[PDB]
Amino acid sequence: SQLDCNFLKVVSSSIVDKYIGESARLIREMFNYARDHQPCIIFMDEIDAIGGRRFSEGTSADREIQRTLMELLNQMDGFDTLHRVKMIMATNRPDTLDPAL
Amino acid sequence: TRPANHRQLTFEEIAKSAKITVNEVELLVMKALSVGLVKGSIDEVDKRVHMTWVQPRVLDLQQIKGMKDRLEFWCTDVKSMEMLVEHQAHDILT
Amino acid sequence: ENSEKIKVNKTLPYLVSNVIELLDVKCAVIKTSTRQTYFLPVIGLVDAEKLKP
Amino acid sequence: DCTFIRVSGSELVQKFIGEGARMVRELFVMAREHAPSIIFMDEIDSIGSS
Amino acid sequence: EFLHAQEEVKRIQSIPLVIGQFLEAVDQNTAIVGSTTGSNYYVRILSTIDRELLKPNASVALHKHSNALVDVLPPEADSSIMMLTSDQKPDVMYADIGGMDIQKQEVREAVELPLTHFELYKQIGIDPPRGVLMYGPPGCGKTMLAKAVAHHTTAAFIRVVGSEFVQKYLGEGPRMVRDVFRLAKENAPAIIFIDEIDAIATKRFDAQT
Amino acid sequence: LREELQLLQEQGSYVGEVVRAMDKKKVLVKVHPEGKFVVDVDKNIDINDV
Amino acid sequence: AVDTAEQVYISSLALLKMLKHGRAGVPMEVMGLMLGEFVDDYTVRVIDVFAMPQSGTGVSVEAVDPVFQAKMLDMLKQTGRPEMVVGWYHSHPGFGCWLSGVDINTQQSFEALSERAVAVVVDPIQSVKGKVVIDAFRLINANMMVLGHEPRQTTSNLGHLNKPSIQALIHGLNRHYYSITINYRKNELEQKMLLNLHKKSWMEGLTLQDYSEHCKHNESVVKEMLELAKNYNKAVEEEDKMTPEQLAIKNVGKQDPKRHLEEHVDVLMTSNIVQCLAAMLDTVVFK
Amino acid sequence: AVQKVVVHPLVLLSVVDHFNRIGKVGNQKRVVGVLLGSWQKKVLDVSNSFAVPFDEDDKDDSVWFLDHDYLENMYGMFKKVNARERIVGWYHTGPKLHKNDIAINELMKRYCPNSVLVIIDVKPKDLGLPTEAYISVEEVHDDGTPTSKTFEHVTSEIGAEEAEEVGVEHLLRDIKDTTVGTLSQRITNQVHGLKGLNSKLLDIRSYLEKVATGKLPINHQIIYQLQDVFNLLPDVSLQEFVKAFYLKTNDQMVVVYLASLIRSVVALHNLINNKIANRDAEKKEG
Amino acid sequence: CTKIINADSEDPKYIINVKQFAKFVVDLSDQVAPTDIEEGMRVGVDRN
Amino acid sequence: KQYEKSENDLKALQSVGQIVGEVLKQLTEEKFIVKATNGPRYVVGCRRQL
Ligand SMILES: Nc1ncnc2c1ncn2[C@@H]1O[C@H](COP(=O)(O)OP(=O)(O)OP(=O)(O)O)[C@@H](O)[C@H]1O
Ligand SMILES: [Mg+2]
Ligand SMILES: [Zn+2]
Repeated sequence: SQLDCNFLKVVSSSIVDKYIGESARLIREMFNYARDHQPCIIFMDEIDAIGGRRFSEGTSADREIQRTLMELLNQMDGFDTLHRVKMIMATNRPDTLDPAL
Repeated sequence: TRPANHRQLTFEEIAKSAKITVNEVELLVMKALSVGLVKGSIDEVDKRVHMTWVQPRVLDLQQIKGMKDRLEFWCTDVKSMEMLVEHQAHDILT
Repeated sequence: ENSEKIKVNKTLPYLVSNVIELLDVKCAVIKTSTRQTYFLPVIGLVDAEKLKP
Repeated sequence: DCTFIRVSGSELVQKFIGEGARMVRELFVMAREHAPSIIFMDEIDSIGSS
Repeated sequence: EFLHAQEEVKRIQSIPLVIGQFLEAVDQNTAIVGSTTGSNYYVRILSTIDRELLKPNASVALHKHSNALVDVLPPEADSSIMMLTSDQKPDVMYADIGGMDIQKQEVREAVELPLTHFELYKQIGIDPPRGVLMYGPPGCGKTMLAKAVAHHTTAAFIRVVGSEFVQKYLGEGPRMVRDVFRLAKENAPAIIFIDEIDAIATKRFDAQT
Repeated sequence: LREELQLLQEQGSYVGEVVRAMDKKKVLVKVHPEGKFVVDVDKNIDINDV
Repeated sequence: AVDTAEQVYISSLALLKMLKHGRAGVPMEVMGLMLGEFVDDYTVRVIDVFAMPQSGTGVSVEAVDPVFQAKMLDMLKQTGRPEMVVGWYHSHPGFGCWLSGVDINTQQSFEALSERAVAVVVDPIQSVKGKVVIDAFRLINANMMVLGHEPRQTTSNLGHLNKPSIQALIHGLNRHYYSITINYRKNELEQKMLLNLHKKSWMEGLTLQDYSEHCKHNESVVKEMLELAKNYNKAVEEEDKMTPEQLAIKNVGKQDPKRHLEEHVDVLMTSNIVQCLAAMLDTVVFK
Repeated sequence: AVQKVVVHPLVLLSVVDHFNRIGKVGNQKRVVGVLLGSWQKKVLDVSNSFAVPFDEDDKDDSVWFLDHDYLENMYGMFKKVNARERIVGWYHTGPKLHKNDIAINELMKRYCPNSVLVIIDVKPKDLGLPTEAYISVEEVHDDGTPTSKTFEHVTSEIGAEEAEEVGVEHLLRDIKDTTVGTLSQRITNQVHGLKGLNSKLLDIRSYLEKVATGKLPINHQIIYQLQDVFNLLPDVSLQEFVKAFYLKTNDQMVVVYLASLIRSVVALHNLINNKIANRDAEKKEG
Repeated sequence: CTKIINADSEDPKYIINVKQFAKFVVDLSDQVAPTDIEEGMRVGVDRN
Repeated sequence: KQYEKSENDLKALQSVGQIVGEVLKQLTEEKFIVKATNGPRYVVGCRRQL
């Protein structure tokens, strides 16, 4: 509210579904919107849903989540400088998160 | 007076005609440049004043006569060496 | 005379379509039921505030 | 000194029902046209698994 | 009349051309082209275009009504459109990194050096190296070094993250891999930086899925 | 140049595929995105086109 | 007493009214009248064209407004010249020229009222480059089904001006209507005033475009002309008996030896002479 | 405040025919009609017109007839068939203009506030004159002068849109003043570009002949506005001298060694290619 | 031939789908009565 | 006030309607490559000052 701009709200559990190349596609779009409107605040509640940690085999579902994670993990510190954009991550759990996160 | 053949006026001619001293002619000519009745410039290694002048006035019909003769000399130089160009390159003009 | 002039140029048959969104810089983007998306800068014989997507 | 065909086989999946298969039929008739022929597969750990 | 002819030939092409793709060439000055309206055609082609740019495939320019070949587009002029030029570009320089003395030199041998001093490799006959893998614990200057190479390079640079070319439809992913390497081969000496690839890197023995 | 510029100013030809079609000076062509047509031949070619 | 190979004279002022009014309403098949004089049996002239207000029906007999007819004719009687209508026209954007089924009914209406009442079809969006797709036609009877339709006679100017085009003979050519030839009542004092007033430049004829971009362009050509000269070195010192009449024909590419040569030498010559010759004249003329 | 007017070439064209319409009864030597327009910006646009009955008497030159009712209805027609177009003014010909044009203009300024008039020149069509357009302002005259009207000038041009160049380029077909010119084309532009230089100058010759000789009353405005022209022409100097041969030589070098040599060697290549192909067909006839 | 979605009162303003081409708001021609143009009916439709 | 609404519609009646498309790339200083929403690709230009 204090000197506001286009604040976002992400529940971080509606962004997973069946098809494999969509959870990365939402994350790419939400950052392209943030580069559109130059002051911007990203808010993502409950990171622990897709935050996690990487491990050996989770064959069916877990490989989608880790690829979803690496898209998030490396578009907020990617090759492009994330400029004038701030991110608030909030989760009640975190004991297991990715150390890269 | 002189029709820009030698418009580089010397500072002493101003000090003679305006009968002002030597040190005041620079403030005098920067004034007339400031008002905008002249657009010249000032050199001081020779202390001579260059003049490019754009404030015209009435020119008293006996000097329309001399203005006519300038226009006719200007007229015949245009016409003559146009004919030299047309006669020289008549074969490729077509 | 203008109302008679508008009467002649407002003539059946009509294409139907669906207004996708509405802009102002009063402006509308329209997909026809020919599956073709058009733009118009000027809307016409309605009001923009009376319209909805 | 012969007609030689390079197929890195992953290029027959394209997007559609159908189309990814029918070009295989359209491949060997194109090899039948240049009737002495050798067709090459790259990396059958793709299509052809099990 | 010869100048009238060259003018009228010239001003048949400056027009809102439609774009189809070249399909097959029958003979001299006539060929088959298929439009991007669908509905494959068969038209005459010009005498202007050098015919060695119509190999089986090229995006081509077509008149609306007469529908003839008009011009050949430059190769892969779009495809995936990935050219990082001049905002966006690096916001970093080479000396900004502190202390990677061995490792700044080692990347420089494989990427920066053979572009400029290519004759040094030819003098020894080396075939200078082609690919490079960087690995370490996170936050140790990996992405930062890749930004610094993209500063002081004079090449066509293409960034890839290792996740956006696995996606929705069947066979869609590997076509994007085809789109990248054709775009680099069509362009100059070029650099492709694919960020973290352990998404698509794990060796599979068999997948019952 | 005049011979080019006049043949340029010409609506281009269609292409339709016939694997086989009937005889008696008329054949049966489906073109590209459309149905089938019973057409006529020109007189510089044969009925032996099949 | 039957038709011939006739002739249609349209004025220069008519043709500009035609394809401007067609270009104005490019989607919606504009409509207008054609006002001239039947001068003899087998020539006809038209001097003037005015348009029509457009109805919701389109090109038909109903778009002809009789109260707009007689009022427009009345105010041309006292100003300019009064004359008889000689036909009509309409615009067909999506295709070149042929009378449609609604076009053929309104032709029946005028040929019953008038003598022949020549129609005109104009495609504005096809008529772009240097040619105009305009054509004129005339409806033929079915009573001459046992006789020669297009009843033409003792002249040899029928095989000119068009062969009947395939896109137009697929419609009612040549068994519902026939084509008719068009040439232009073209005269002096209108030819020269349209020549000299559309393309002219008086004081531009001795300007300079001075030297910061002119002498820069003198670098812009020489540089690749150097490299193209090195390419000219390559083919000439090659000179091998590779059956050299075949070696010259298998590498036509609108390329080096003469094509991509002296063409540049011409442009370097014309630019620098006209520059320097105009420079010496301005020193001559102006003091 | 008008920058320039844009003459669409149907309007002049539709004046010349109307002069030819009345020419069978021609005793008026002037044609006055209504100039439709399309005002867009400080630059003006004209694309349509029509005529109107008008007469004028040589005696007393102030009894004249614009027809209002004919101007009402026929403009109501052209509005109905095309609501894009409106009036912007009027036209006449006969370049020695009658002084009645104050009265013609001040009448029909109640149709358009910033009314404008264009003079076409049907018979004088030879040297340098496409048209001419005036604008109407009224000061008193000057500081210590009586009242006056004083038509002022706005520069003019001939415009071009698509689907009239189509009508233009199809109607020339003879010489056309072909596209971007050769050596002969540019030199003729320097010839008749200069043949109008003294032509404008022979007019300003005759003006300060007949005003300074002593016939007509002198303007004062045009005199000193002519004076600064003569004190603005350049002269020759050493700075003009060493500079001119600095860049004439630089233009010359491109012509001399790069154009004359290479064109000769190409023609020298056509020597050997001819003489080989000549005698090798000669010695191999039998 | 087409189908009819619905109608209006005192004036036709009928809504009709080709459904292979677009859906149209059209009129009836003068040869019929507005009674038996009820909804969901095959009707004969002009080409222009 | 009612005549104001009529003259707005006389302005409103004369508009043409436009085609929605997206720019694929830029070729030269005036040549673009755009693509319609459902149709083909094209080569276009600007108006004056876009
Ligand atoms: N040697 C160094 N000098 C200056 N800054 C450094 C150095 N090493 C790391 N940093 C800082 O660490 C941050 C992370 O850099 P970088 O993203 O390259 O690390 P990383 O190993 O690529 O992380 P990840 O592998 O998770 O992407 C940079 O923003 C940079 O400011
Ligand atoms: Mg990183
Ligand atoms: Zn028609």
